[PDB]
This record gives sequence, C-alpha cells and structure tokens, in this order.
Amino acid sequence: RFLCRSIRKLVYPKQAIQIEECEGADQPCDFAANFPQSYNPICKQHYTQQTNSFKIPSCCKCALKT
Amino acid sequence: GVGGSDERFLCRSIRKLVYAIQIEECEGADQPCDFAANFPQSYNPICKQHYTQQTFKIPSCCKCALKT
Amino acid sequence: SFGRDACSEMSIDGLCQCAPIMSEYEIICPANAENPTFRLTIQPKDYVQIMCNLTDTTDYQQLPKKLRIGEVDRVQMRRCMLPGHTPIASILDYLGIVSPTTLIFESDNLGMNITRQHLDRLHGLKRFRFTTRRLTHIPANLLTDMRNLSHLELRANIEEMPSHLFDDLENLESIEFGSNKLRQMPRGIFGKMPKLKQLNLWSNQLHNLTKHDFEGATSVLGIDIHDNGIEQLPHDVFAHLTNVTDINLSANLFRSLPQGLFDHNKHLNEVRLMNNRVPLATLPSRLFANQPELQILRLRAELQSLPGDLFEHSTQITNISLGDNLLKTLPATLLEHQVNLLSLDLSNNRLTHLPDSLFAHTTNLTDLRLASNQLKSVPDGIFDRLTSLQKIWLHTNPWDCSCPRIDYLSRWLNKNSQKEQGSAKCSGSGKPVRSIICPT
Ligand SMILES: *[C@@H]1O[C@H](CO)[C@@H](O[C@@H]2O[C@H](CO)[C@@H](O[C@@H]3O[C@H](CO[C@@H]4O[C@H](CO[C@@H]5O[C@H](CO)[C@@H](O)[C@H](O)[C@@H]5O)[C@@H](O)[C@H](O[C@H]5O[C@H](CO)[C@@H](O)[C@H](O)[C@@H]5O)[C@@H]4O)[C@@H](O)[C@H](O[C@H]4O[C@H](CO)[C@@H](O)[C@H](O)[C@@H]4O[C@H]4O[C@H](CO)[C@@H](O)[C@H](O)[C@@H]4O)[C@@H]3O)[C@H](O)[C@H]2NC(C)=O)[C@H](O)[C@H]1NC(C)=O
Ligand SMILES: *[C@@H]1O[C@H](CO)[C@@H](O)[C@H](O)[C@H]1NC(C)=O
Ligand SMILES: *[C@@H]1O[C@H](CO)[C@@H](O)[C@H](O)[C@H]1NC(C)=O
Ligand SMILES: *[C@@H]1O[C@H](CO)[C@@H](O)[C@H](O)[C@H]1NC(C)=O
Ligand SMILES: *[C@@H]1O[C@H](CO)[C@@H](O)[C@H](O)[C@H]1NC(C)=O
Repeated sequence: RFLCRSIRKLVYPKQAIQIEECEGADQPCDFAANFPQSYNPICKQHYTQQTNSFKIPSCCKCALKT
Repeated sequence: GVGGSDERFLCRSIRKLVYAIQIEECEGADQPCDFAANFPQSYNPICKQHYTQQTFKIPSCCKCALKT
Repeated sequence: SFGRDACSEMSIDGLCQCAPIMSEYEIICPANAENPTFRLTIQPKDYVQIMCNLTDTTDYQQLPKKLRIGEVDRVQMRRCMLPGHTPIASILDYLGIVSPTTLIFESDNLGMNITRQHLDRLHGLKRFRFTTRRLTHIPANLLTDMRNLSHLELRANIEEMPSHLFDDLENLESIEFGSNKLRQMPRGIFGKMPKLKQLNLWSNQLHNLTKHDFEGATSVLGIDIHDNGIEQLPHDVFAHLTNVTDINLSANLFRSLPQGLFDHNKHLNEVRLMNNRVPLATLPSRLFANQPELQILRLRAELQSLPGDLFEHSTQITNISLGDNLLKTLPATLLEHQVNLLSLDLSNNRLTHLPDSLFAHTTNLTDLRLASNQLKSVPDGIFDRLTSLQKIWLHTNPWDCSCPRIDYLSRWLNKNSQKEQGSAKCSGSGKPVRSIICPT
C-alpha cells in the first residue's frame, strides 16, 4: 500500500515506456492525518528527463508541503 | 532528488545520469520512511525502489511502501 | 549571475560538465566519472544543492573553480564533511553564492562536531536544518547571533539540548526536533522565543512532561508530541499553552487521560490521539467540552466507551474520526450540541445499537460512516433530522431483515437510495436491505 493512488500506463516519446501516473495529482495523500503537524501531504507527479529531451512521468510521490 | 524549497519527502533519492537518461535511486535500501511515526502497528513504512520499463528497467523513484 | 549563458561557457573545458535537466542545471566534478566528489544542482535565483563524495576535508580543493551562482534563496549540502575549523560561508563564497536565506546540511560523514564558527558570516539566515545519523554533540554557542532565524530544524540523535542554544533566537517561529532522543525539555527556553508558533517534538523520549516544561510558551499554536512513549500526563501539563490550537498526542501509551487536560487551552481547533499503542478504554468527562473553537477530533484506538459529557457546548465541531475503535454503543446526548458537525466516522467499531436521539441535532451532517460494525437494527426515525445528509455507509453490518424491525431502515434507504455508499445486506441471505418490503 502507497500513500498516493497511482495507475500504470504507457507513454510514447515522439518507443513505449511503462510509467506510474497519479490518479489524483495535487490532491491530498491517503492517511493525511497520520503526518507530523505543519506538513501538508499532497500527491505529486514526479518526472525524469531522457535525451531532443523528453519530460517523462516517473511516479506519484506524497510531498510534505511546508 | 533536490525537491522544492517548501516540500519534504518520506524517502530521499539520489539523482544520476547514465549513458543520457536520468535515474533516481534510494539513498540506501531498505530503510524506514521518515515522518512515518504515526501509522498503525501493522504497517512497516519502508522506502522502496520504483522502476520504469523501456521498450529494460530504470530506477526512477524511491517511494514509501506501507508494508503489512 | 548564473543562467543559460553560464551553462554553455563550461561543458567542453573538461573540468566540470554542466548539463541542463528540465528547469535545473547538473554540474559533475571531476567531469566524466561514476565517483564524482561534487555533484551540483542549480535552479537560478531559487536554490543550489551540493552533493559531496569525500574521503577527507582536503577533497574540497577539487571544487569547481571560479563559478558565479549569485543570488539564491536555498543552499542544500548532502553527504558533505564540515570544513575543519573554517566557516561553511567560505565554500559558499568560493562558488559565488550571495543572500542565501535557507541552509540545509545533511550528512553521515561529518568528520567532526559542528561549531559556532561553521556558521560564521551567515547570521542573517532565516531557516536552518542540520541533519545526521551520527552520534553528535551540539555546542550551546552554535546559534549565537542567529537573530534572523525563523525556522530551526535539528535532527542529530540529541539527548539534551543546551538552554543557552535558544538565546538570540528572538524571531524564531518554528522548531522541528523530531527523531532525536530528548528525555527532558530544556528549562526556561520559551521565555527566549516570544514568536514561537510551531513546536515539533515528535519521535523523542519525552516520557515525563510537566506544567513547567512549557512555561513561557504562551504564543505557541501547535505542539506535536506524538511517539514519545508517554504513558501518563498530569492534568496541568498544558496550562501554560494558553494559545495552543493543535495538539498531537498520537502513537503514545496512554491507559487513561486526566479530567481537565485541555482546561486553559480554550483556543483548541484540532486534537489528534491516534494509533495509541495500548488499549485506552475511555476518555474522562468533558475532555473536549466548553471549547469554542474546536473543530476536528481524530481518535484511535481500542476506545470501548465515551462519556455523554465528552463534547458538551463545543458547538463548532465539524469533523469527528472515531473509526477503528471498539465502541459497542454511544451515549444518547453525545452529539446534542454538534449543530455544525459535517462528518462522523464510526466505521470498524463493534457498535451493536444506537440511541434514537443520537442524530437529533446534527442537522448539518453530510457524511456518516457506520459500516463494519455489529448493528442488527437502528431505531425508528434515527436519521429523520439529518436534513443536510449527502452520503451514508451502512454496509458490513449483520442487519436483521425481519418485519417490522427492518421496515424503517429499508423504507428510509429506498427514499435515500442515492445517499448510500456500498450495499447494506441482510445477515444470512445476503439480500440488499433496501430490497426488503414490509407490509403497510
Ligand atoms: C470535514 O468533513 C467534510 C465531510 O463532508 C469534508 O468536506 C468535504 O470535502 C470533500 C473533499 O473530497 C469535498 O468533496 C468534493 O466535492 C466537490 C463538489 O463540491 C461540493 O458540492 C456539494 C454539493 O451539495 C449538494 O449537491 C447537489 C447536487 O448533487 C447540489 O444541487 C447542491 O449544492 C447540494 O447541496 C456541496 O455540499 C459542497 O459545499 C461545501 O464546500 C464548499 C466549498 O467547495 C463550501 O462553500 C460550502 O459551504 C460547503 O461546505 C461543494 O460545493 C466535488 O467536485 C469533488 O469531486 C470531484 O473532484 C475530485 C478531486 O478533487 C475527483 O476525484 C472526483 O472524482 C470529482 O471529479 C469530478 O468533478 C470535477 C469537478 O466538477 C470535475 O473536474 C471532474 O472531471 C469530475 O467530473 C469532491 O467530491 C466536499 O465538498 C466537502 N464537503 C463539505 C460539506 O464541505 C472536510 O474535508 C472535512 N475536514 C477535514 C479537516 O477533514
Ligand atoms: C563514492 O565514491 C566511491 C569511490 O570509491 C564509490 O565506491 C561510491 O559508490 C560513491 N558513492 C556515491 C553515492 O556515488
Ligand atoms: C561528537 O562528539 C561526541 C562526544 O565527544 C563524539 O562521541 C562523536 O563521535 C562526535 N561526532 C562526530 C561526527 O565526530
Ligand atoms: C496569545 O499570545 C499573544 C502573544 O503572542 C498574547 O498577547 C495573547 O494574550 C495570548 N493569548 C492567550 C489566550 O494567552
Ligand atoms: C447548520 O448550522 C447553522 C449554524 O450553526 C444552523 O443555524 C442551522 O440550523 C444548520 N443548518 C441546517 C440546514 O440545519
């Protein structure tokens, strides 16, 4: 179990790449009340660069916003 | 694995270029997540290495897995 | 001073390679190696990250030569050795870094203990983070002249924090001492910080907190003491936190709570007491009562009963998380004054019956979770005053689908079919409750 709901999908740089995308990006993480005070847990889409360069999604991570 | 000036993470990654494709690896594995002290006893928050598949595996993320 | 033009002028030289990665710039020293001593990441005007791979302090002699980074808000140093008996400001000076307001130093390869000198010249800093997995010693003079600090974070296996470390920290608003080994609060520390609002003391060893441990902390709004191995707490432990708004008492070892624990704390807005590591059978009388600002209550677990007095005259309560406890029933007057309640979670609790007057005044309730319990029935007209109801969870309950017992519920669920999340089913047969038709 992960804090952010994600989906595995294929992306196509213009060969295919299997990636992890947020089901709910910029939305709160699950277990949002389980974090220390003054941290706002938000699901964030992260990216990786491959080189023509391509911004390709990597994973959905729970970011603790201050 | 630098991050934004107003954000913290449960798991920290180290960025590296391999030959160019950017990889994100766990700062050692398999370590407990940070800011994970208020989860139920049954859960073991552990930092887990994520991979993206190319049409081979590429380490692309370090994520917190609440292991039961 | 650094940008698109500065990135191009490097590259081909063969000293340090600058490659643009999205909005940032990656600099590897020495150029082309799977063991670089310095891996820099820069996003102009915003931040710079220095990642060292050092064997000794003499390896700083192979830092990128010249380089003009200029105006930057944040400075992050990962895995770097403290530079002997020289300031950190000198490394920053050599890379041409001006006006940094945030300094983060994270390393398990310190080589020595941190000193007042390591922080020379950068006394105008507003944010400081020092993090290590090493057993360290923090000197009382470390933060001398840090009169501009607003946020302090120290995570270095600290057992005792020196009292004189908090002098000249007159503008501090935030403290993050999570994951240390603090056994006791440093004395008279809050008289020195009149602008302190956040106080994070989670994952420490503060087993014995008393009234005197927070003397002078009258401006504090949030106290997070979760995971501190606390078994007991005196009734006056928070008497001095007169402005406190959020209290986190989670992941502790309470078998009970004293009666007037939140007296003098009349500006409370949220209280968390989640994942208690031992059963906490009940709460004392009027624990969360006569609170004019209290809105959110997160309570878990092994709670077996609640007093009817629990939320008396706390009319502003909007969210109550009572899920995953062991409650068999609720007192009829428990939600008598919760006129502004929006959400109530009672799922996964072992509830066998509910009083008919429980939802008599919760006319603003929109979400009600009663799933995964031991309810066979609900009394007639129990949900009739829930005018604002939008969503209800009644599934995973052993509903007795006998007539006239199931009449009100099956009829109510047909009249409010859209509001039901999941499907409440009859025990044994497995037929949906709303598909049972009682006569007349
Ligand atoms: C305390 O507990 C309460 C529990 O209730 C918590 O508050 C809730 O928080 C939820 C967070 O998930 C909120 O849910 C969102 O609601 C969005 C709709 O807005 C709301 O609409 C209702 C409508 O009410 C009734 O509906 C009928 C029609 O059926 C209307 O005729 C009529 O209005 C009627 O009354 C309304 O009650 C809400 O009003 C409240 O909030 C507003 C502020 O917004 C405030 O001014 C007001 O006073 C009320 O307090 C509000 O208007 C809904 O759009 C969201 O879902 C969509 O987005 C998510 C992502 O965010 C997706 O994952 C979903 O799949 C949905 O996506 C669809 O829709 C979007 C937008 O149209 C599209 O872009 C997509 O393509 C897709 O089609 C979401 O469910 C909920 O509103 C809120 N409840 C209340 C009463 O406030 C509160 O968080 C708790 N606090 C704490 C600290 O825990
Ligand atoms: C640091 O350098 C050494 C060189 O011996 C290498 O073994 C190690 O993997 C490097 N560490 C990182 C994180 O690059
Ligand atoms: C800091 O000081 C303590 C006490 O003298 C010592 O045991 C520890 O090893 C020092 N830390 C480092 C990183 O050298
Ligand atoms: C809250 O703090 C301010 C000073 O920061 C003070 O003036 C005020 O009286 C305090 N409130 C209470 C209830 O003590
Ligand atoms: C909701 O709360 C208000 C203010 O407390 C109250 O006056 C009213 O009775 C409630 N609203 C409804 C629709 O019952």
